[PDB]
Amino acid sequence: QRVKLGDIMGILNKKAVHAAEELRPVPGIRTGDIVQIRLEVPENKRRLSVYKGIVISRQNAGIHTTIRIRRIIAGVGVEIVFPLYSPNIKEIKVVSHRKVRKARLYYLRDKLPRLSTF
Amino acid sequence: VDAGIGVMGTKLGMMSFFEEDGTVVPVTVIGFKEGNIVTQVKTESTDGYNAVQVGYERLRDRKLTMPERGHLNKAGVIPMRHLQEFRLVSVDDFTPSQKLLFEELFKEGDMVDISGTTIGKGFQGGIKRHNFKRGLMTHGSKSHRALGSIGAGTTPGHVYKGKKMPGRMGGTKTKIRKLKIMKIDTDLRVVMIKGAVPGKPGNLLRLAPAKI
Amino acid sequence: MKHGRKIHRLSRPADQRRALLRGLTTQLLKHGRIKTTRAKASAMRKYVDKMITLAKEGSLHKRRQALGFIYEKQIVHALFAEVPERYGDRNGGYTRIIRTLPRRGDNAPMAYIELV
Amino acid sequence: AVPKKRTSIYKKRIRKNIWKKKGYWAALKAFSLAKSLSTGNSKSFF
Amino acid sequence: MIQPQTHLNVADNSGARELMCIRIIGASNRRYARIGDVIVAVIKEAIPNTPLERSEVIRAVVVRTCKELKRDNGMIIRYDDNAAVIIDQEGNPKGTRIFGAIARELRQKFAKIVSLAPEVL
RNA sequence: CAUUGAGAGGACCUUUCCCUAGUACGAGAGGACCGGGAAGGACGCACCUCUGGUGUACCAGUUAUCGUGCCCACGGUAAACGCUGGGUAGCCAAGUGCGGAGCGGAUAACUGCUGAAAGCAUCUAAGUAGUAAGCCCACCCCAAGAUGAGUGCUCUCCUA
RNA sequence: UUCACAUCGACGGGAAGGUUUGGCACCUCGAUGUCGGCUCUUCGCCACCUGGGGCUGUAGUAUGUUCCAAGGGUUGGGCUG
RNA sequence: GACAACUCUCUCUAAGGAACUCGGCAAAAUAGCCCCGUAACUUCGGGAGAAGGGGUGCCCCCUCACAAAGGGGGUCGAAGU
RNA sequence: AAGGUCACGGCGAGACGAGCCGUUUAUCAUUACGAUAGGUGUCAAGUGGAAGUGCAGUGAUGUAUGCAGCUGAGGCAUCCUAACAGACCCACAGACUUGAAC
Repeated sequence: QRVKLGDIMGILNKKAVHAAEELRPVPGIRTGDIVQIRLEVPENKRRLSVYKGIVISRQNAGIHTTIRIRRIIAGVGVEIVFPLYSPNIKEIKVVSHRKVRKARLYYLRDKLPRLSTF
Repeated sequence: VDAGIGVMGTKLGMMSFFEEDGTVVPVTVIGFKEGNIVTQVKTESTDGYNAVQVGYERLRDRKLTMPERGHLNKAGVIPMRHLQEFRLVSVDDFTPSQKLLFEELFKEGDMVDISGTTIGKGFQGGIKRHNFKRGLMTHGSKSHRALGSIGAGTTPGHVYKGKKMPGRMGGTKTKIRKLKIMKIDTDLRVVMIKGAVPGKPGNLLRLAPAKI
Repeated sequence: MKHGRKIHRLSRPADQRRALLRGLTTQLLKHGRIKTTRAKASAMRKYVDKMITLAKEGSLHKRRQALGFIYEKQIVHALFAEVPERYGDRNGGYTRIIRTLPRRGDNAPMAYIELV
Repeated sequence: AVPKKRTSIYKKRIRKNIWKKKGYWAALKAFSLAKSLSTGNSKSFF
Repeated sequence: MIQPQTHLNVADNSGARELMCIRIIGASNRRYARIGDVIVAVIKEAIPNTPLERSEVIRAVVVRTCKELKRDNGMIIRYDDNAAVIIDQEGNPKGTRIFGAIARELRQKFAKIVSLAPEVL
């Protein structure tokens, strides 16, 4: 039984992340992993979209702890952002790990795309 | 003339509410340091208009002068810093004796207006106050970013008043309008409100229902 | 506008300001009490609190960062043999900003730094 | 930029006396500092 | 963000290779063409075995862009090139096989682009 | 301290698409007025939760060289970053929210209702009704130096 | 198709405006710096659009012309100073 | 001291790339050494370093004109004059 | 005198003046105030694996200690340092005249 201070960013953000973790569990996505994203989109009836790709960054600001992902579709260069705490995703699967010496793979956009096909 | 009494609260950062439908909305978080106690009502009898005078930010008595604290102890309430009224039509039932009004009156009313001191930017130029254009950056030009022509020729002989000059941009209060309410917290004393209030986290903020 | 830019920049450019910080905190650690201006005084206050608490935990990494920051060689090794014996239990606040008369020729607000 | 005419004794004594009154305002501050510099425990002026 | 002097690659096999897009239709901003906005393209070069030659004004659809794409679901989609589909004003293109993936919001106005697409993300 | 508001500013802008409805109309071909909804464009007021630009607080890679006695590891310089790779807080938009409301008042053009000067008539000479993005008010801010200097609450004038 | 006045209106006539080219040489040459562009105004209505209406050789869509109305808007470019 | 507008000397800039403009003016980009290769035309001297493309840092070994240099291999960085 | 101003510690305020927030036995306890700035201790956060040692390698280098090491402009806690010492302005019923009741 304690009254609360003006530190409500951390407790709204903390209980938001704890509620979204209570809904679905999420293992942590470090930068450089090769992961899958299973997305729920209505009216398509397939209800499990395929998003393979390589995480480029993690702009973690509490409930927007996000994923900058990249996969070469047969045309070119698709770069999708994912909020990890959104109710629209279903599960994540850390398939591989590049073991890259960088926190921000923005060089890898405009490189040779044989090193970017998931 | 406002359509009802409002409250005032302080801004405490911004975040994103995740709606269970799947959308991501950017909300501002509102706290409440102390309850918005009605301190002084001014009716049609003893005043030319009708308004309900509330206040905010209970403090130490050293922080508050003798006319202020004498005015607040005339109502028999706590000594508090901020103090504003809302002008309201003559159907009011408000006693000035310590009406610690609770914040339930805004959730069903999914439209609210907010006023606040925007962040000041000091003496800024005409390129950002009034959204002008700059000159040519090159091609031998010399009037980069400058104010350009100011008036017409000989026949005015002066410049028109209210002409767009550089000056102090921010610092005055603004009201942004019809902002739809969202998830209140009956224990965290925190109201989500989808929008962008005027000012950084910490300032006073009028939170009063709409006037459409 | 300067909203929330909490670096305290002087009337000097960036690298010259860094050299002013390192030299003036070096000779501040040499003599203890020193005559500065007040901008230079607070600018010494942050960095010299960082250098007292840097060699508070007298490891090799702290001693090498601390030797990297301070100019003179024989003053870093006279520092970690002195700061746990003196400034233990103080837990911050290692200086004092005793002000004085302004300087003849500039009317510069002139301050005076202790170690307490 | 070049001044069209000159000022009177009027406006000049106004502006010079605003300058010297602006010099007047910064010595009761010096009287307060000279009075606090006297006998009393003040943690300044080593 | 598609300026009126950009080069967009083709996303179909209609007969062109890239295009200088000219002065978008619909959204009257015309200095920021986001997805789904038709553009008054002109052909910079083309495939010389098709009735689409040089210097030919045509209408096309911006289907990929290097600028971001704010979605309500929280995702942000962006490509690495700029792409258009040589289109007619009655819906469908005059090139059948669509190259490269597209998004899915433009299904609400251009359904034939989605139905002829290899991937809809 | 709290506001009334005389006066003054800003905002009152505009386009497709859908229902009504392929309905009135038209031999067909074509295709409504009126009343709603939705997506835009410019403009404006804000904000940094997301996406970024910068960020000389920062951290990381590396070249030449000089110091730290020397190896390691650091510091200086290569203008006011040596060149790059990213970035928190600020600032900003390309990003994010919001705005442009009124069976409120009076009118301009017009349509009228009774209706006489000429027992017919006529929107008018008496009275009066619908109605313009136009005028005013409402809308957001400043605002009693509005010398016409307002109104309300509260504090203090003691000793010889 | 009939039909001066839905719309043009020949032969002629009457005005307003001071935005073109002109006429005079009245201020200025002990100095009033022309043309175009950028920036930034503000104003007029002789209205291109938006709002309301009349008439139409206006079936509807779209008009033609005209009345009130200047609040707001009036694009990006290739050529050329 | 401070870290307003605005001028100047610099650095970077999402998306696009001359749409700016009198005019790519100015800035940005190329840049060193070796290897491959190099057209129209010609006064047969040239153009020519045309254009265009690849390697480049550092540790091993051997061939070694036994000084330059070569090939093969590994190693890091997003990026090696 | 009430209330201001200087000084003082600063600011999400600011060219300078302004404005705003502090200006300390800077709570004691049963439940919103008496943390202003710096430092410190932690938590978000940025770059991203530091030195030293061991191991593998002829060596460039990789690996374990070790989401470690620095950064900490942001949040909270903490009186450790500076908010000490002061000074000054404004005072002493608010002229004159009518009407009302007391």
